[PDB]
Amino acid sequence: VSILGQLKPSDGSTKSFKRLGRGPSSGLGKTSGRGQKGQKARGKVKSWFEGGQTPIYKLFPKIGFTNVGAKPLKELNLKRIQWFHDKNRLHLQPGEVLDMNKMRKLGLVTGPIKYGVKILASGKFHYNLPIALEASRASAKAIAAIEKAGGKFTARYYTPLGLRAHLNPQWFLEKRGRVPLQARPTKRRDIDFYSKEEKRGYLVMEKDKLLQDIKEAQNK
Amino acid sequence: APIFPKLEDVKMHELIGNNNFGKKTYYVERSRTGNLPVYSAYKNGGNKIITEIRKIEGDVIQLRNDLQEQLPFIPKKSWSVVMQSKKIIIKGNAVEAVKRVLTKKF
Amino acid sequence: YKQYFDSLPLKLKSFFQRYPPSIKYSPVSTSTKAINANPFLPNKHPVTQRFHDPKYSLRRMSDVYKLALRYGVEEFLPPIENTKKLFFEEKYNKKTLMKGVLLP
Amino acid sequence: LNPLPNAAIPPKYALVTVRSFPSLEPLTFVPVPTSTVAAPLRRDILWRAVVYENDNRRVGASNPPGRSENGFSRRKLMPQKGSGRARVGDANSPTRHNGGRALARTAPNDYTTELPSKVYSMAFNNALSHQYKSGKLFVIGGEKVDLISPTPELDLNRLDLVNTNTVEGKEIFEGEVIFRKFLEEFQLKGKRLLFITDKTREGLIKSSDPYKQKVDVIQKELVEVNDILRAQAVFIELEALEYLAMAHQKEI
Amino acid sequence: LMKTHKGTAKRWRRTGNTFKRGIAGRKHGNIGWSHRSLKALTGRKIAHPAYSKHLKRLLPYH
Amino acid sequence: TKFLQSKSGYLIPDYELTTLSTPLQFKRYIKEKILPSANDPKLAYKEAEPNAI
RNA sequence: AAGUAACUUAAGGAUAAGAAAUCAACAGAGAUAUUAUGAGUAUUGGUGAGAGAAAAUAAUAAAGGUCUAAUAAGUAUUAU
RNA sequence: AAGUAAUUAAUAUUAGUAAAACAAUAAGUUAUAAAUAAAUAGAAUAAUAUAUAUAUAUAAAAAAAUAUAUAUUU
RNA sequence: AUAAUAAUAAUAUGGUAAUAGAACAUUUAAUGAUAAUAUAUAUUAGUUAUUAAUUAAUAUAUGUAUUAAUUAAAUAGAGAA
Ligand SMILES: [Mg+2]
Ligand SMILES: [Mg+2]
Ligand SMILES: [Mg+2]
Ligand SMILES: [Mg+2]
Ligand SMILES: [Mg+2]
Ligand SMILES: [Mg+2]
Ligand SMILES: [Mg+2]
Ligand SMILES: [Mg+2]
Ligand SMILES: [Mg+2]
Ligand SMILES: [Mg+2]
Ligand SMILES: [Mg+2]
Ligand SMILES: [Mg+2]
Ligand SMILES: [Mg+2]
Ligand SMILES: [Mg+2]
Ligand SMILES: [Mg+2]
Ligand SMILES: [Mg+2]
Ligand SMILES: [Mg+2]
Repeated sequence: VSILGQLKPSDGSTKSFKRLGRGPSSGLGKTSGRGQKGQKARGKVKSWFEGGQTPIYKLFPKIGFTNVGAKPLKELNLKRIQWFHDKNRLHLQPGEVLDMNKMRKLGLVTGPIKYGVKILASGKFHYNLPIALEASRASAKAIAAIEKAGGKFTARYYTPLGLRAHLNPQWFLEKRGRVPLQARPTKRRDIDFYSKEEKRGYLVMEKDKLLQDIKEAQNK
Repeated sequence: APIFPKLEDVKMHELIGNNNFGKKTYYVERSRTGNLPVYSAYKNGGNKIITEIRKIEGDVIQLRNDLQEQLPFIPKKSWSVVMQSKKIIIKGNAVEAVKRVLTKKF
Repeated sequence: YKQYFDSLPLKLKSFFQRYPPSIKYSPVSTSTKAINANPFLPNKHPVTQRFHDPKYSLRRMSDVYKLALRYGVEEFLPPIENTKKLFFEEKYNKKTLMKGVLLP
Repeated sequence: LNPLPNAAIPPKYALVTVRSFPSLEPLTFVPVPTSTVAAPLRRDILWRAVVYENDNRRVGASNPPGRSENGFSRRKLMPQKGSGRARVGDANSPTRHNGGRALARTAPNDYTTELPSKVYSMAFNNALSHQYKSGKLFVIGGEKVDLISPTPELDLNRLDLVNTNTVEGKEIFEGEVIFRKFLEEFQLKGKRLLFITDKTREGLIKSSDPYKQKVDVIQKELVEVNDILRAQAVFIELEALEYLAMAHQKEI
Repeated sequence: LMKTHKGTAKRWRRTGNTFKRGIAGRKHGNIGWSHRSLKALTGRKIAHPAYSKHLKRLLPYH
Repeated sequence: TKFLQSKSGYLIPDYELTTLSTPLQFKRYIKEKILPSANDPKLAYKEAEPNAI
């Protein structure tokens, strides 16, 4: 005979749903688990209705603000990169840098990279890779570990569109026959960050034109 | 590259019912990314830790016995082999030890 | 060559049909009655002396220009000098940074 | 000294015989991988696939009228007190015999459940493996592959009957007769059959139509787990089987 | 679909598998009291387990 | 195996063919499965009632 | 609750909308409609009850652009 | 003649896959790091906390709190 | 190192509100032998620790169980309005 008339679920998968209002010996008899006679017995009071006392969403003062200007980077630890390298998944030709796009391709970072990647230092001891990295930013300790390894980090600015283009340049080419140009940092805070040598920002490390233009304006 | 290879290149030992894989022998296949299928699992609301071992081909009982022999420090009781899906559950977070034991062959 | 031309996107092809490249259209605003009147610029009507809105509204013009850039057919389109829009690499290069960027 | 003594490498290829259609004649072996055609028969996975498919299939046309749907007036039939009878509102109440249903469903009732794609693929493989084990998986081909024994003169390598549409002498036609002869030969007249084609074999389905109640001709893309398992003997094209294997292979 | 209680979201913020909140009784009438004693009320506070379930129900996407 | 099938009149399943590595094994299989059913038609395997005795 | 029920009026096989005085952010897109994600996010509330976008990416979709206007004044804008 | 359905959220059990999962058109959701109102900050300088990370504070420690580290990442 | 059944020793087995676990009847969908010597329904008397089903007799229908079993589900069980 066909298997189709002899298939069961795996043991522990299914259950019988508790069926109310269906006789006394059932257990869930006349009252059907409701108790006896109150508002909850025949009607609806809200779960978090605290009775009339000042509730736990009212006693306490409202705290903080939502920074809409915030753009949370996805964190990538050096440890994970090292592990990838050990596994022989970190496929890089000599000279080619491990950029955010490259990380995504490899599966170092996974899921949607909306705003960027920060490189943190959770396995800085056993990190020994002389490859060059490039991300939104890195932790100071992580940077130091990279330097020790014989590597080279560069914090690179990416607007959300610019980041997207970096991650998936072929899509833009398919759609429009042209990948979009990478934007300059318009914001003051961003400019300041990438102008820091301590952060290994690209504007100082590559000696950018924007920074020079700003200096000229300041002079004049 | 080809899903079904040609009749010439396939050896006799590669076929089913050859080399006696069913009788008292086993295999433990690695994951897609290429790691040992041994996992911590935090059941009953983080209260019950257990170590699960997946992707076992062939005789699971024999494999379990071999692992017990390798790791005498874990008790005999705490080795629940669920037969429907063929995976062997251990009580503690004994993942790393299991991996160490398996690596040399699988 | 003809087949390659035909293979061009629709909007661009339509533009070429109705404003062909044999006519050297003006860089500056002109009379609306003129033959060389640029469809991207606002041309003045000679009787009423009112600036007519561009024959190709600004979005459409921009799309046409981007299509031309894609297929390398820019110079056959009439000039977009006195329309304030720049595009892509030329825009990037020629622009001055904002006062806020240079002088916070 | 020896850590895992009984460790070993599993077998990876099962031979399926490639046949000519009208008469199921062995032309070649073809080694299909063990994962497709000889997986361990996990019933639970198979069950999951079947139930999900059944749920997807659901029409869900149950449409009993609730007290709103039901078409009485909203008027109070008897005044609250001073009637000498029980309290009543409008005539639509579930309590009364002509009134609408309590907790009434309303079509279209969506019964669609979800399954992970990998689980579904595994189930598909598993069903196929079970069929192979039973001896109910007839792979027909020989066009692409290199043969051992040559194809017969009156058979053909694809899954189809010749000159089915031709019908000159009598109302009876040849493809139907051939099919009947085939059924008679392999002792599967009343048995359920499942012809998994690659491309649309119009002549085959015409031949089948007499035995439409038991014979189900399906494409490579539209074939189901249910269809495979219900079948008493599946007749799959080699190319179609390859395609299915490719579809439901575990990715690496 | 379900939605967050906005007042509760304003009052409470996530901290791993709990919620943190501000202290009550430090907005006026602070003069006269001891400053050291008052310093107890300046910081934050983790949710009491009694109302944890309520908080979860209020904030389904936290 | 094809020759054996042709002479026999019966079909040896694909899985069986894959499994059995010798002519002797094939013969043994035949003796086990097909032969008794051929001898006695009431003893034969029925599809609708697979767990028959 | 809700611009809902209702009443009233007027049209067509559909109507409505529609080729940016639109979005966006120094990079760019490049019409309107419907759905999915974005997102119960920003936003807002006797800051209670509760209400809640857009950009962007996907589908569905059709050839989707095209002049018919001598380029628009009691109009934009302002106060209320 | 009475605990039903839809859209959601949180738990549990099993099953699939697993440092990834779902989805494969891209995009997204969850996980992979803990914090903080928020900010350009973020886990052993030579090992278990006596080290480190964050918030308060600070020259830097200490101090409260939570988190991170003892062939193989969870 | 399991499951079923059976022994021995021990402890436990009243229960409203409530919580948890396990079954059965009914109806539909998927798979599905069989047959008037059969099946279904009813009555009566037996049987099985028994809301259930089964045996026999009797009656009426039907050339026949969407039947046993496993799953999926429910307008799934009424002395209480
Ligand atoms: Mg009770
Ligand atoms: Mg009371
Ligand atoms: Mg009562
Ligand atoms: Mg009560
Ligand atoms: Mg279901
Ligand atoms: Mg005190
Ligand atoms: Mg309103
Ligand atoms: Mg219209
Ligand atoms: Mg509204
Ligand atoms: Mg105008
Ligand atoms: Mg105007
Ligand atoms: Mg006004
Ligand atoms: Mg400070
Ligand atoms: Mg009791
Ligand atoms: Mg009922
Ligand atoms: Mg009754
Ligand atoms: Mg009763």
